[PDB]
Amino acid sequence: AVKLSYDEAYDNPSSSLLSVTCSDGENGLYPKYRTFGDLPGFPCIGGSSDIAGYNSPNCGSCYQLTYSSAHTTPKSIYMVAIDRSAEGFTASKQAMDDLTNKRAEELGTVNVDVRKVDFSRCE
Ligand SMILES: [Cl-]
Ligand code: NA
Ligand SMILES: [Zn+2]
Ligand SMILES: [Zn+2]
Ligand SMILES: [Zn+2]
Repeated sequence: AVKLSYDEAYDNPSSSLLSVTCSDGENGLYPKYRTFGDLPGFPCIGGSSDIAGYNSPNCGSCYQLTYSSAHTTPKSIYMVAIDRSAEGFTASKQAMDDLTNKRAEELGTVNVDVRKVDFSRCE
């Protein structure tokens, strides 16, 4: 497993793709997507340590993140990675609340299973 955290920066649909690591360049997401809210499956977007820096080939990849709660059955979300995180993943608060049944703030950071999946799964 890997760590999943959240950051409410990813909940603002109006933020520019120029504000994250996966800005422009061959692998960047601007100008195809101008703002966060243009991303497929917004607000299920965020950062990953698989984004090594500018122009990473992992920019725009779709990750299935699965949380197995102590108190309920498994749930997955599908996150588009657009930004570097220094370790593991950092999603929107809405995405982490979706994953954990509204416990993002309470938990802060959870362990998840991760698989890179087809981009269609984030659509
Ligand atoms: Cl990973
Ligand atoms: Na709060
Ligand atoms: Zn990875
Ligand atoms: Zn570590
Ligand atoms: Zn495909």
